[PDB]
Amino acid sequence: RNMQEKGVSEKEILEELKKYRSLDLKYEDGNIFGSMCSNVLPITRKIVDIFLETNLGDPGLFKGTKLLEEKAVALLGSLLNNKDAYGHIVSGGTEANLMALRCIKNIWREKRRKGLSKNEHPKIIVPITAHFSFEKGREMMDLEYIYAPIKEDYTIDEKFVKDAVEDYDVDGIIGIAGTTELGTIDNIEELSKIAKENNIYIHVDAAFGGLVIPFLDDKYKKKGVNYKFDFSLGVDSITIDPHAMGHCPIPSGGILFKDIGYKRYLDVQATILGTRVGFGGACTYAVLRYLGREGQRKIVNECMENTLYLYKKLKENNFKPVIEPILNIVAIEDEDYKEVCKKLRDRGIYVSVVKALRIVVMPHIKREHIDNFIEILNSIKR
Amino acid sequence: RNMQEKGVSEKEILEELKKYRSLDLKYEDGNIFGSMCSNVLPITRKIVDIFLETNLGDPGLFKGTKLLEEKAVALLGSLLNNKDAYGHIVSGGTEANLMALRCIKNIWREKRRKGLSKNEHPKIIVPITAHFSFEKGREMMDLEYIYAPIKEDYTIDEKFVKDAVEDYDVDGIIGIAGTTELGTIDNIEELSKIAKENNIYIHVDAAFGGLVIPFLDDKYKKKGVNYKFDFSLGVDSITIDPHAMGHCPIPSGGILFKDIGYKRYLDVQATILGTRVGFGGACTYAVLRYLGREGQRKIVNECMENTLYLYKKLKENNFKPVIEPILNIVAIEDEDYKEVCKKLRDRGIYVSVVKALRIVVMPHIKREHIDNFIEILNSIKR
Ligand SMILES: CC1=C(O)/C(=C\N=C/Cc2ccc(O)cc2)C(COP(=O)(O)O)=CN1
Ligand SMILES: CC1=C(O)/C(=C\N=C/Cc2ccc(O)cc2)C(COP(=O)(O)O)=CN1
Repeated sequence: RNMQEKGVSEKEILEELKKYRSLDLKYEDGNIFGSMCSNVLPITRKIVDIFLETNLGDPGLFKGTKLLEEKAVALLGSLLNNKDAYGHIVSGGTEANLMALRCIKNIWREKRRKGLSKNEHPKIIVPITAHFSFEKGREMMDLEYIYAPIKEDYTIDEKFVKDAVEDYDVDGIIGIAGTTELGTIDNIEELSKIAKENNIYIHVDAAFGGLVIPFLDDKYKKKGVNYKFDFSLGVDSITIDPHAMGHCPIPSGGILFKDIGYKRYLDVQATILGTRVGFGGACTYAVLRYLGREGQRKIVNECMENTLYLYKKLKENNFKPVIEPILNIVAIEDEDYKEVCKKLRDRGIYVSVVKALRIVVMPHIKREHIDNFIEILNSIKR
Repeated sequence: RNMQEKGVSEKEILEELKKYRSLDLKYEDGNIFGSMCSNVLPITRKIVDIFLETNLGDPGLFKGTKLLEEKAVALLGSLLNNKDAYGHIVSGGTEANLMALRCIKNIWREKRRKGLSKNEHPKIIVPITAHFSFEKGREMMDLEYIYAPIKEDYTIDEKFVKDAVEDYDVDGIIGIAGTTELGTIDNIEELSKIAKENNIYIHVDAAFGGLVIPFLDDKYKKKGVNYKFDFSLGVDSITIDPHAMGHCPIPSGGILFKDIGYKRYLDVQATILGTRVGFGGACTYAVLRYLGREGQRKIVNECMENTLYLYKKLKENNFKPVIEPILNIVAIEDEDYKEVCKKLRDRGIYVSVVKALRIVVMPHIKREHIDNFIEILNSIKR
């Protein structure tokens, strides 16, 4: 508990907080196997402190922090082969996807006002592998989704999309570059061709994959898998999150549009949030500058090294991975996955739960953690 | 800016960032007069550091940080006279208002599914003084707003609301406890009576006022103004933001519902955001514990002292305040307000822009800043 009249000392409240923090898991401890967040680059702690008292909801008061957001967006745009990208460092991939959906809906609204659409709601083709943020957008914005099926490799069925675009009036297409559950990559090149030929907005959700795919060594690329996903394909927008594989503190999400022409369709401030952090843009810019491509490549392929190590140890121990990994994500088929996940928790191993256990090999997962995991899983299986 | 192959040193990137930060204004410098954010309580810098690598989007991994969010919500609920409040420490007042609107809409949706509503969209009574986040919600969620007029004192016209509820089928009422432009307080007691008698959900936007009104000394209360706004009136939800007058770092917004029965109407995670900070809840709990009611009362009435000082100096210098201040907000009538605001900027004074200059007397505004402001404004007026 209740609000009290008298205050307490700093030592008292800090000691209480540290007691609660001790109940948390920590990324570096070998417990967390199912998270797409990880330890932040240590330099970001100083940056957060420097920029803590900024607010990109009032950029007129923080001109330098606003310039750093623009520079962060420019570095992401350059990474994605688009020097003219218009975008924002937002709160996460959810706000980024919601902003893309707002844009899609407002393009549709303009058509409706001219009589150029028989759809009473925007009609959007969305693969069934789409992240839950897309359901939040549908539920809030009254969108109609045409759920696209996936093929045997768990990527979107491009022929279905092409057929649906022929039959139906379609207002948007979603493709995923690094799905949440398995890390697979939709055929963005074909989707973008369908979209361009039919004048349909295409959004690429690269929340996770956007900071992984551009850095993959050829050893980890698979024949037949297409890795192109960015603005070189002419897509309309891309979600890409520094607080996932960019080692930046939450909140650091990213939404990039092809050019500034898209800004007018975000009119109602283009972000959903009002008051909002300035340190996300500063950290995004600084981490990408500090690492350069070489530093991020090292981290990404270190994760891929450990991902393929985990995949190999799984098969050696007669476990069945859902797929050979595409990104730093592996899933283990298990009919008793719910109970096995709970047994793993009791032994200090936290995976996520497709009837499978899901492991995200973030930079905090080392070979010793994978060895420990296999030992505990073997033991659980009798 | 362009992405580079080679990284740069920490000294290089920190020096670049500090150069951009030097272009920002800082709260403590006597420049910022129109912001509802201010300096954070210094202890929160340590808390941010401790909880930087947490994520309340995956609370199963951070049980202690999640408990601290629940305790933060409980302290706010206790402040608002509701020990059973269900709520979240979200990204800000915008997400908080959007979540209340989602709840209103889902209550309406349940009625529509039963044939209990002739409204094709939720119909919500909203005063014309409402914050822009309400327009974001209307635009995203396809809500129908009945804009309520305001009286001569700039508070919502309760008779209009009562008449509209008699004539129309209404799905929600919004009342504001501390408006953005003038800091006035709607007659929540009467609105809540109308709402309860007609079975209408009522949301109170106390984003700013929620951490001011409960701490006002009687000297600053005005005869005829009602200051009751919280769950003692039986309202359904209240937005209240620690990163406004709670001295907590962004992002620290708050949304409290009357009880846990409201959670089911937030189903599609109840927050809009997915991955999200854990330090907002930790800071909210710790700042309120560290200060206690006595510490927040001191700060609030210090701001009110300087607010009434500013109001007195304005009248002494023949300026016309829009209203005698209710909260720590004063607005100066000026036909040339746009040009005067620009002239003030050129002289280092940043107000916001009702045909008036708006000053928010946050804790960083001291008597010397108000004296400086009057001198510059006098000088500008020839
Ligand atoms: C493809 C895609 C995603 O996998 C995704 C998040 N995914 C996973 C978010 C997560 C992170 C850590 C953790 O412990 C649990 C979950 C989002 C939303 O991104 P967010 O708002 O930053 O969470 C969009 N697209
Ligand atoms: C009554 C009400 C508000 O005045 C409000 C914000 N108000 C002002 C936000 C602001 C803060 C600092 C600044 O420099 C400029 C603007 C919000 C939204 O709160 P937010 O998402 O935390 O910005 C809701 N209701």
